[PDB]
Amino acid sequence: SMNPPPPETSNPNKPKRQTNQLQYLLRVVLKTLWKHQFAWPFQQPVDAVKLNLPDYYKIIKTPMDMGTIKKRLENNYYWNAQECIQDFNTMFTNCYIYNKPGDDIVLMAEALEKLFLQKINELPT
Ligand SMILES: Cc1nnc2ccc(N3CCC(C(=O)NCCCN4CCN(c5cccc(Cl)c5)CC4)CC3)nn12
Repeated sequence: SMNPPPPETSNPNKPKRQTNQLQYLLRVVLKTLWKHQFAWPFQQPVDAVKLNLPDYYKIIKTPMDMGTIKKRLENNYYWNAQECIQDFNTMFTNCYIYNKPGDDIVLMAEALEKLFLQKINELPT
């Protein structure tokens, strides 16, 4: 099976704005995660064809990745900083749903999540 289409990253019919918190999420939170040694499996959508994960999209129905998150932040897709935070937590959660405890991939997610939460705890008002 092919992969599914990637999540939406721009919508004409969705209102759009810029916030202080949305800047921190891009300029601080995404940047820091993006440069982490274990960030690479999360920088684009799960390619089940390339990675030979034939059931990935049978089990995961709400895919998300940092690649999408970046695009969404750059095209002003988000209205609320809460929407963006939900996207990160979806990404992490999918990992933990699909994979077993201790698989390499889970350890790489858990390392990034630790860092995510550290940065989210210093989000501005
Ligand atoms: C995204 C995503 N969601 N589910 C999956 C399943 C596989 C998958 N890939 C992409 C990455 C592949 C993988 O696990 N590669 C890891 C390389 C091996 N390293 C081994 C050592 N390592 C590591 C990471 C965290 C803690 C510790 Cl101690 C060592 C870093 C990772 C397996 C195939 N991506 N994925």
